[PDB]
Amino acid sequence: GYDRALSIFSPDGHIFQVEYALEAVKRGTCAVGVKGKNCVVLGCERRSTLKLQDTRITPSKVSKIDSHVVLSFSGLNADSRILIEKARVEAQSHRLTLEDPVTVEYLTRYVAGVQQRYTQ
Amino acid sequence: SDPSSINGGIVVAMTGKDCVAIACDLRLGSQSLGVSNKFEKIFHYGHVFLGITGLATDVTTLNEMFRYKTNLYKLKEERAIEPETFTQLVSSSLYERRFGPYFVGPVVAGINSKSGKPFIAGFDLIGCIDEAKDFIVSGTASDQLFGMCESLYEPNLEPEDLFETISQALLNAADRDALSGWGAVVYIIKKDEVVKRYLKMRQD
Amino acid sequence: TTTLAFRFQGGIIVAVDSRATAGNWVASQTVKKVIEINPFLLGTMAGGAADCQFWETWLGSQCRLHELREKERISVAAASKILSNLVYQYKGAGLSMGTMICGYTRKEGPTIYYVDSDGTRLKGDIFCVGSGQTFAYGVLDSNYKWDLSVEDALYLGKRSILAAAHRDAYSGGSVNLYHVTEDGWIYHGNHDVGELFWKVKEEEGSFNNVIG
Amino acid sequence: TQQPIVTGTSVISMKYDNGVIIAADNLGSYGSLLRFNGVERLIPVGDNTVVGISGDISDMQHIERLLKDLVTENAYDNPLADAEEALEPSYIFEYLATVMYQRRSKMNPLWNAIIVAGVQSNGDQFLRYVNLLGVTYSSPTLATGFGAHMANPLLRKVVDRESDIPKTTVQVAEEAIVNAMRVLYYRDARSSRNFSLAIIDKNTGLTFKKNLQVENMKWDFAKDIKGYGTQKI
Amino acid sequence: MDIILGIRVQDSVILASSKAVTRGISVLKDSDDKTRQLSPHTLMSFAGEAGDTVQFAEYIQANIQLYSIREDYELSPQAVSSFVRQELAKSIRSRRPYQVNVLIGGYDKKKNKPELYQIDYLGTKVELPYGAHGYSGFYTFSLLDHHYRPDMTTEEGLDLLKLCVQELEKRMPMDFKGVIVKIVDKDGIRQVDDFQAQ
Amino acid sequence: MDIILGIRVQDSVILASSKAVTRGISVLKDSDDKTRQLSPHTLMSFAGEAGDTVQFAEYIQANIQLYSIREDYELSPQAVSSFVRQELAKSIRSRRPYQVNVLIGGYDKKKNKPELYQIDYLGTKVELPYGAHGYSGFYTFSLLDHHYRPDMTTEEGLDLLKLCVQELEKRMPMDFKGVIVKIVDKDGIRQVDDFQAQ
Amino acid sequence: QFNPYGDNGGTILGIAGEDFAVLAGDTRNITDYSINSRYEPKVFDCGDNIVMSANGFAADGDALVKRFKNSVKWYHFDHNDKKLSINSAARNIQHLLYGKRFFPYYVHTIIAGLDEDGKGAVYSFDPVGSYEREQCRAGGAAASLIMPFLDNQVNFKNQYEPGTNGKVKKPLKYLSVEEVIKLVRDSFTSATERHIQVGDGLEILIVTKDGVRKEFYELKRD
Amino acid sequence: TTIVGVKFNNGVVIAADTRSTQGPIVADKNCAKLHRISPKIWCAGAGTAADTEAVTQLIGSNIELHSLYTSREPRVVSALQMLKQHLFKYQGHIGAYLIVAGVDPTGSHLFSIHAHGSTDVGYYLSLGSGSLAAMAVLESHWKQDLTKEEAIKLASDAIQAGIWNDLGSGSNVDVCVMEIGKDAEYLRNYLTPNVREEKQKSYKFPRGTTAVLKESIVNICD
Amino acid sequence: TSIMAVTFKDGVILGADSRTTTGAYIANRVTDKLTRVHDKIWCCRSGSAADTQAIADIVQYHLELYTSQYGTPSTETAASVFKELCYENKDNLTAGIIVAGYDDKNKGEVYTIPLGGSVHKLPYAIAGSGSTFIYGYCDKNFRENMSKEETVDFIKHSLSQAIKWDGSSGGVIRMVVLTAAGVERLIFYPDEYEQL
Amino acid sequence: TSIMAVTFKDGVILGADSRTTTGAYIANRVTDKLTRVHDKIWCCRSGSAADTQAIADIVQYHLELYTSQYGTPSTETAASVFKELCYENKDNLTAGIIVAGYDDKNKGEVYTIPLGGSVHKLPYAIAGSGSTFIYGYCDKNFRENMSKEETVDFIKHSLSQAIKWDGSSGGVIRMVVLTAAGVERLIFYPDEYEQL
Ligand SMILES: COc1ccc2c(c1)[C@H](CC(=O)N[C@H](C(=O)N[C@@H](CCc1ccccc1)C(=O)NCc1ccc(C)cc1)[C@@H](C)O)CC2=O
Ligand SMILES: [Mg+2]
Ligand SMILES: [Mg+2]
Ligand SMILES: [Mg+2]
Ligand SMILES: [Mg+2]
Repeated sequence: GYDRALSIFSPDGHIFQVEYALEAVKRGTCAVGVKGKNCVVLGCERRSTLKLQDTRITPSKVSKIDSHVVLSFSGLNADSRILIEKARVEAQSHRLTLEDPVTVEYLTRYVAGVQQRYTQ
Repeated sequence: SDPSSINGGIVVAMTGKDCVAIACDLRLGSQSLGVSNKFEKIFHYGHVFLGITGLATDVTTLNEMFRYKTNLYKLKEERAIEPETFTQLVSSSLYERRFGPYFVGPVVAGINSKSGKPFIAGFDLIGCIDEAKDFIVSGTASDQLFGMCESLYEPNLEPEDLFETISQALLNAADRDALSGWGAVVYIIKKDEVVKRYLKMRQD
Repeated sequence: TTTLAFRFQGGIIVAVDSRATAGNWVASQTVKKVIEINPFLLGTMAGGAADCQFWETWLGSQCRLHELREKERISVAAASKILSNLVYQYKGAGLSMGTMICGYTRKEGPTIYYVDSDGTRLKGDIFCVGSGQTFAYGVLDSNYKWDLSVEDALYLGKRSILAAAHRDAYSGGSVNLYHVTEDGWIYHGNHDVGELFWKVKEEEGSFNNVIG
Repeated sequence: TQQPIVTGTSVISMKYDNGVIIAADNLGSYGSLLRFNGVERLIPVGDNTVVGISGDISDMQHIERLLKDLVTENAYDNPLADAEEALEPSYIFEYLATVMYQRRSKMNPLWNAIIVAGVQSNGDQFLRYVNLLGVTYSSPTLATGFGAHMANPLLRKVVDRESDIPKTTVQVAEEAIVNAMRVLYYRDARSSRNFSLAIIDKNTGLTFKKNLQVENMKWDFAKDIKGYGTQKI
Repeated sequence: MDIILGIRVQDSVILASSKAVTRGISVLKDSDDKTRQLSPHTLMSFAGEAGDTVQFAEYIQANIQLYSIREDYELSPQAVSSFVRQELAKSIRSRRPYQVNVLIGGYDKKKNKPELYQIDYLGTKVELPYGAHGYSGFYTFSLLDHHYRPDMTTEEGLDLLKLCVQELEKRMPMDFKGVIVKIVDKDGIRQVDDFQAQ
Repeated sequence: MDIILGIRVQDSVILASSKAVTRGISVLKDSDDKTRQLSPHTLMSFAGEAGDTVQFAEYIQANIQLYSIREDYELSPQAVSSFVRQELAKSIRSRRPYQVNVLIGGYDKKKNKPELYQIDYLGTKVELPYGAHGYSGFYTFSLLDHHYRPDMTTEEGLDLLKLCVQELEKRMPMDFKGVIVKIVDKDGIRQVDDFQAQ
Repeated sequence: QFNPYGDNGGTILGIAGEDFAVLAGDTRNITDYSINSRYEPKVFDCGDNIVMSANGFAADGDALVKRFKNSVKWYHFDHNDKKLSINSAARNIQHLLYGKRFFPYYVHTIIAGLDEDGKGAVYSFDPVGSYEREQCRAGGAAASLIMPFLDNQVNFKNQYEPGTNGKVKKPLKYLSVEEVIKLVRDSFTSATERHIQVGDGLEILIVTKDGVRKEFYELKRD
Repeated sequence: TTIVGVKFNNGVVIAADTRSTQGPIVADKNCAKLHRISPKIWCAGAGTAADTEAVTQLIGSNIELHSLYTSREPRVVSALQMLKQHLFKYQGHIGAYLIVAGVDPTGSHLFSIHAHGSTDVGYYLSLGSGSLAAMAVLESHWKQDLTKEEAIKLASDAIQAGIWNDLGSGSNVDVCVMEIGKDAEYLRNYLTPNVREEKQKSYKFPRGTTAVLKESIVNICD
Repeated sequence: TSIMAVTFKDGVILGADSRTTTGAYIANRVTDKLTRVHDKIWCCRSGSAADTQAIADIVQYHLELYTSQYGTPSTETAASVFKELCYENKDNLTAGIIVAGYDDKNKGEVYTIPLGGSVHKLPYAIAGSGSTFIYGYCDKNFRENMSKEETVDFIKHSLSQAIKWDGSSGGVIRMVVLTAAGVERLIFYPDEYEQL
Repeated sequence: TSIMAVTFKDGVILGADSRTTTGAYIANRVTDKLTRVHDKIWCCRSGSAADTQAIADIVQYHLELYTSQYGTPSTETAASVFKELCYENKDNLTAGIIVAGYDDKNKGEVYTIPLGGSVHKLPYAIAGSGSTFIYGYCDKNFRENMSKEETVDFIKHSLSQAIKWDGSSGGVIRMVVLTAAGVERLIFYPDEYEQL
C-alpha cells in the first residue's frame, strides 16, 4: 500500500507531526482526573457550540475499557475510538491468556505502545 | 502383541571346563504390567536342562510335553535321555508344528553322562538347531545377551568363575530390557552335582 | 514414566522416575524429568522425551520474559496456560506430552496444573501421569491424608514412584524428589531404585510377591 | 511420488595408480523392453572429470544440462577458468550431492545413482558416489545397481584397500573393468553388449572410449545342457 | 461418555453437567465445572473432544464479554446462541473443526422468559423445553417427555432433574461422578452446591 | 472393561467380582455373580467375552463334578487349575478360542493351605498371593504390594479388599456396581453378602 | 512409493574420562546386504575441541554435521571468536534436531569434548533432540550389544565388593585413556563378531586440554 | 548364505560359508550348511534354515529306504525328483533353496532346486544372499575340464567373494568333494580366514562379584 | 522367455531362447526350455517354472502309461492331457504351453495352450514375454510347407528379434527338429544370431 | 494407438491409425492423430488425449511466438519445447509424443519423447499400444535413405500389422509427408491395407 513517511525529524530534533498532534489535543475539550484515598474521579467539559443535542445517545467522554478500568481523552474524537477499541480487545485477550484482568499500568503501557507505533 | 513379546524373559547358557551353566530371569509380565516375580523358565528331565523363553502358555505346554516324552523314553529305553538326543527331540517336536508353531526360544544344557563333555544348544521356534560350543542366548534381551557373552566369555572357565560370567551377562542384559528382569536363577551343572542360586537384582 | 504431584497441609510434593525407553529398549536410567523453571516453579515430563524437554525449556524462556516485562513472577495459572496454548496450536500434529506445572505464589497459594498435548488443562490437588500412573495412584490414594507431615508426604511420594517403578516395565531408575513451599522448591535427592527397593522391603515389610 | 520410466543399469569404476576408470553400457530400458541403444551415460565435465549416471534417463538428461550450465557459469568473469579456477571433480560432486539431497528433502527426487570420477589439480584421484537419497560414500571401487553386487567383488580382488592403489597399473585396472562388464552382460537382464569407458589420468588426461563391445564370451558349454533334471536327449 | 443436560421451567433454566474428567483408564478429576458464564444472565455448558472444549467456551466467553463492554449492554440469549451457532457452522468446514456440543441457558430480561438452546458441533441449533448431548439424551428425553410440565417451578425442575440424574446413575455404563447444577433466572446465575446428597 | 480380584491370606482365599453386566449403552444387571463353584473347596471367577464366559465356566464345573462323583473324592486346587489351564491352552489354537480369564481359589485340605491361581485365556498360569484380570490390576497390584502381609487373618484380607474396591471406585472410568465377595477356607465357600453398604 | 530414508548401518561409542573424552565409530558404510565402503569416517572434528557423530541414515548424518560445523563458524562471527563450550554445542544441536521434528533426521547423535572445568564430557541425542550428559554411550546398529557391557565395565553396575554379601558396590573410579581404548577396541571386536553391519575399521577420536588425536584399528572384513 | 556347486572332469564339488543369521545378528559363527543326503549325494541350502534341514533329512531318510528296497546306490535324479515334488506340493511355503550334487552309478550330477519346486541343471551354480558375488567369480574363472584341484580353488574363491562382500555371509569355507572314483570327502572348515583377534583384556570377575540371595543343591536321580 | 513351434513340409520345429530371470537377475543363462514328453512329442514352457515342470512331468508319466497300454499317443492326445491339467487347475497354475509332435498319419502338428487352459491347433505358434515383439514379423514371414533350412531360418530370425527387444529373453537359441527321419537338436550362439 | 515417424532420402513421414477407445468401445474410428505444430513440424500423440492435445496446443502457441520473433524454429527446438512440458509436468501427464520435422539445413529429423520426459533423436520411431507388435518387423525392414514410395510402404506394412494385432489400433492409416516440395496428407483404407 501507501507507506510514505510523514512523521520525520526536524533540523533541531523534534518530530513535527507528533508536535502538531499535541496541538490537536490542546484545542480539544478539557479533561481532568484526581485520585482520592480510596477512589479516582474523572471530569470532562462538553462544548457549547451546539446545544440541541441528545445526551441519551451521544458518546460520552469517559469509556469503560474493562469493568475496573476507565478511559477519557482530549483531542480528535474519532481518533480516540480506535484507541478505546484496541484497549478493550487487549483487555479481553489478557483475561483469556493470563486468567486475570489487566493492571492499570499494563493497559496504559499498551495504549501508549499503540500511540508510539503510529509515530514511526 | 507379537507373541514372542507379550510376556517378556531371557535364558542364557554357557559351557566351561567340565561343566555347563544355564540362567534365566523370573519375570512374567503382560505387556507393561509385571504379573509374577516367580516364573522360572528352566526345567530338568533327568540330568538334561531346558530353558524356554517366549509366549508363557507355550513355555508351560512345552515343559509338560517334554516331561511326558522323556518319561516314556525312560520307560522304553531304561536309561535317561542325553543332551544330544533331547536336542533332536526338541528340534523335531517343534518342526512338527511348522505352520502353527509354538512361540518360543528353547535352550538345552547338560553334560553327557557317558562322555562327560558339556553340551549346549539353541533353537528357533520351528526347530532349527543352533549348535554353538561357547554360549546360547534367547529371549527379549537376546541382542544384549549376545553383547554381554561375546565380550565376557572365555573358554575353559572353572564352575565358580563361570558362575560370575553368566550372572553378569544375564544381569546387565536384563537391565537394558524393559520386559526382562525381576529376579534371576543360575544353575551350575557339574557329571556330579548341581547348584542353583537366586541372584539379587534391580527390582524395576 | 511415572510422575506425581500432590498438595497437602505443608505445600507440594513432586516425585518422578528417571527411565527412558524406545520400544522395549531401556535408553537411559538417569534422565531428568523435572524442570526447575524458576525457584518457585516446577515442570514434570511424561510422553515424548524431546517434545517435553524442548517445550518446557521454552516455557522457562517465556516465563523469564514475563518477569522482565511485568517486574513480577508469573502465576502458576499463566505459566501453565502458556504451555497449554502452545500445545493446542499443534493439535493433531503428533506432539506427545503429559505434564504437571507446580509452584507457589502469594496470590494463588500452592498450585498444581496438569497439562497435556490434547490441550486439557486442569487444576487439582493430586495428579499421577505416565504409563506408571495407575500404580502410583493405588499407593498414593490409599495412604493420602491432607494433614500428612512433610516427612511422611515426602515418603509417600517416594513410595508411590517405587510402587510404579516395580510394576510398570516402562518406569524405574531412580526417584527424584522435590518439596515446594512458600519459599519455594527444595530438592530432596536422587534415590536409586536398585537400593531403595531392598531398603523399603526390609524396613516396611512390604513387597511380599518378591523372592529374596 | 515419482517412479523411474526409462532407465539405465550399472555404472562401475575404480582407482588405479595414476587416475580413475569408469564405465557404463549404452542402454536405456523401458521396464523389460530394451528400448534405446545409443544412450551415453558417461558425462565428461572439463577434462579432469567424468560423471557416470544410472537410474531414470529423463533425470539424467536434466543433470546433463545442469553440468553444462555449470561449465558456462564458471567461465563467466573468470580469466582462470581453464587453469587454476577450472572446475574440480570435488566441486562438481559437492554441487550434485547438494542438489540430490535437496530434491529428496522436498519429496521430489532425481531418480539416479551417480559416480563422479576424476583427478584433482594436485594429482589426487577422486571417486565418489551420490544417489537419489543424497547418500554419499567413497571407496577404491564403486558401482551402482547390479554392478554393486557383481562388479565390486571382482574389482575389490584387484584393489582391496588404499595401499593397493600405488600397485595397480592402467592395464590391470582396465582389464578388470572390461571383465566386470562381461560378467554384467552375462547376468543382468537390463544390460547391453555395448558400453563406453573413460580413463582420467594424471599424466596421459582424459581418454574417452566409445562403442566398446563385450568380447570373448563363453557359450559353448551350453550344447551339453539338456532338460531340467532327468531328461537325457 | 460427559453428561450435559438442560431443563427450562417457567422462570428459569437449569443446567446440570457431570464432574468427571477421564483419560484412558484413569479418572483424573471429580469436580470439573463444564460451564462458562457468558454474561450475567447467560450460561453455557459444553462437551466433546478433550482440548477443543474449554478453548471454544473461553473464546466465546471473551467475545460476549467484549460486546458487553463495547455496548454497555447485555446481548439477549437468542443473540448469543445465534452468534455461537455461526462460530460452529464456520468451524465445521475449517481445517480442524471444533468438536464441541453446547447447551445455552439464558434469562431474557426484555421478554422476562427463560430460554434453552441446544447446539451440536455442526452448528445445528434448536430451542427446547429440555435438552441433552451425547448418550444421556437416550435416557432423559423420554423421562422428561413423561414427567415435564411447562409451568413447573424451579424446585419442581430440580426434582425432575434429580430423577434424570438417578436414571443415568442406574443405567449408564460410565461413572460420571455426579453433576454440578446451575440455575439461571432474573436474579442471574447461581450454583446449587448441594446435589451429591441433597 | 469387569473386575476380578483375588487375595490369598493365611487360612483362606477371598475372591471379589463385579456385579455389573453392561451391553453397549445400558447396564442390564447390577447383581451378577461372576463365579461358579467347582467343588466344595474350589471356586472359580471369570471375566471376558460375553457368551464364552459362562459357557466355559459351566463346562469346567460339569467336568470337575463328574470327576468328583466318579472317584468319590475332591481334586486338589492345583489339579483343578492344571485341568483349566490345559483346557484354555488347547482352545487358544482352535477355530474359535474361548476369550475368558479366570481366578481359581481353593483350600487344599490335604495340605491345609489356601491357594490362588491366575489364568488368562491363553492358558498362562501362575500361583500368586493376590491377582486380578483386566484393567483393575493396574491399580490393585501396587496397592497390595504395599499393604499386603503373608500372615493376615481373613478379617484383614477383607479390609485389604475394601481398599482395593475403594481405589477402583475412585479411579476406573466405568461403574462396575460394587463387588460380590466370597471366602474359600477349610469349611468351604461362603458369600459375605453385605459388602456394598458395609 | 518414494521412501526418503535409508539405513547405512555403523556403530558409534562415546566414553568420558576425567580430563579426556573419546568418540569411536566403525568406518563401514552399508546398504541392505551390500558394502558401500570399508573406510568412510563418521566421527568428525568440529572445531572448538568438540567431536561429533550422527549415525543411522548417512545422508541425514552428513547434513547435520555440516549444519553444526556451520553453527560453530557463525558462533565465532557473531560472538567475537568465543569458544563454543560443549554444553552450549549440545543445546544448539537440540534445536537443529527439533527444528525438523515433523520430518526428522534419522540419526542418533553423540558429541564429545571437555566441559568448563576440563572434565571429559559426553552428550547423546535421540533423533528429535532429546539429550543428556553421560559418562558413556553407544549408538547405532550394535548399540544394544555394546551398551550393557559399558554399564558393567564403565559404571561397574551389578558388581559388588567381594565378600560384602552384596552391599558395598565396586566403587566408581575413573578410567585412564589406556583402559578406555582397551574397552573401545574390545567393544568393537565383540560387535563385529555378532553384528553384520559392523566391521572393516575402527577410528577413535581422543579429546584433551591439547586438541584432538586420531587412532585407527583394522576390524574383521567379513 | 553363499553356496556353490562346481562340476569338474571326474566329479562335482560343493562349498558353503559358515554364518547363520537372525535378521542382522549372527547366531552361529561356524554352522554346517553342507548336508548329506546319502553317502555320495550332498546338499547345500539357503532360505529358512529349518526347512532346508528338514527337507534334506526327510528325503535322505526315504532315499536310504529306497536304496535298501532296490539294492542299488541312490541316484541324484531321485533326490532331485523327491525334493522337487515335495517342495512343489507345498506351494513355496517350505522355503528351501538347494544345490544338490553327487556321484552315482550313472556319473556326476549338479542341480539346483527352488522353494516352489523348479529345478535346473548346470556346470556351476550359486545360491543365497552371496549368490551374486559368487557368480561373478564363477563367470570369471570357470572353464570346461577343470581338474579336481582347480575346482576346489574356484569353488572356494567363490565362497570367499561371498564372505567378504555379502553381509549375510562370513566366517569359514566348508567343502565337499565327490569324485566318480572314490568316497565323498567332506573337507569341515577347509578355510578359516576369520579368526577373532586376541582380546585386549580378560573379563574374568573376582569371585563373589555377584550378589546371591539364596542357594541349594538340585536333585538329579531317584 | 521366447518360444515357438513351426510346422513345415517334413514335420515340425520347436525353438526357444535359454534365459531364466528372477526380476532382472539372470538365474540361468543356458536353460533348456525344450522338453520331451515322448519320443516325437515335445513342448515349450512359459509362466511359472515350478508349474510347467510339474505339469510336463505328469504328462510324461501319463504318456508312458498310455504307450504301455495303447501304442504311441497322437499329438492331439498329448495336447489334450496338458489341457486337462491346465484347465482343471487354472485358479493355481501359471502355465502357457506349446505342444508339438511328429506323427506318420498326421505329420507335424502344433497346439497352443494359453493361460486359461483352452486349446488351439495352429500352423505355428509363438509365446512367452518375448513373443509380443514378433507377432508382426512372424505373421509377415511364415509360409506353409517350408523346407527344413527355411524353417530353421524363420525361427532363427524370429527369435533373434524377440531376444533383441525382450530383457527376459536371451542366451543361445535351441531347436528340436521332429520328422520321420527322427529327432535332431540344434543350437545357435549370440555371435551367430545377433548378426543375422 | 499405433504411430510412427520415419526419416527418408528427401525428408520425413508420419503415420498413424485412427481409432480411439474408451475400454472396448470405439469412441472415434476416424480420429486424426497427426498434429501440426508448425508448417513443417508435426507430431503423433499417445497416452491421454486430453493431456496430449493440451500440450500440442501449448507447443503450437510457443512456436508461433518463436516464429514472430526469431524465424523458423528447428525440429530440435520443437522437440525441446515438448520435452520441457513433459518433463516438468511428469507427475500429472500421461503423454508420449513423437516429433517429426523438415527443414532445409537439417533435412528430415525424428525425436521421441516417451513417458519420462526424456528426448531421443532417432532415424525412425514407433509408439502407442500397437507398436509393441512391430518391434521385430520394423527393425528388420527399415533402411536409411529410402525413397518416398518405399517409406510409404514400410509405414503401410508396419501399421497394418500393428492394427491386425492391437485391438486399440485400427480404422484408416493416415500419413503426412514432409519435404522441401511441401506437405502432403495420405490416407489408406482397410480394404487396401488388410490385403497386405
Ligand atoms: C524419526 O525417528 C523418530 C521420529 C519421531 C519420534 C522419535 C523418533 C522419538 C523416539 C523416541 O521414542 N525417543 C525416546 C522417547 O521419547 N522415549 C519416551 C517413551 C517413548 C515415547 C512415548 C510417548 C511418545 C513418544 C515416545 C520416554 O522415555 N519418555 C520418558 C521421558 C520423559 C522426559 C525425558 C526428558 C526423558 C524421557 C527417547 C527416550 O530416546 C519419538 C518421536 O517423537
Ligand atoms: Mg519398571
Ligand atoms: Mg558456552
Ligand atoms: Mg560384523
Ligand atoms: Mg485393430
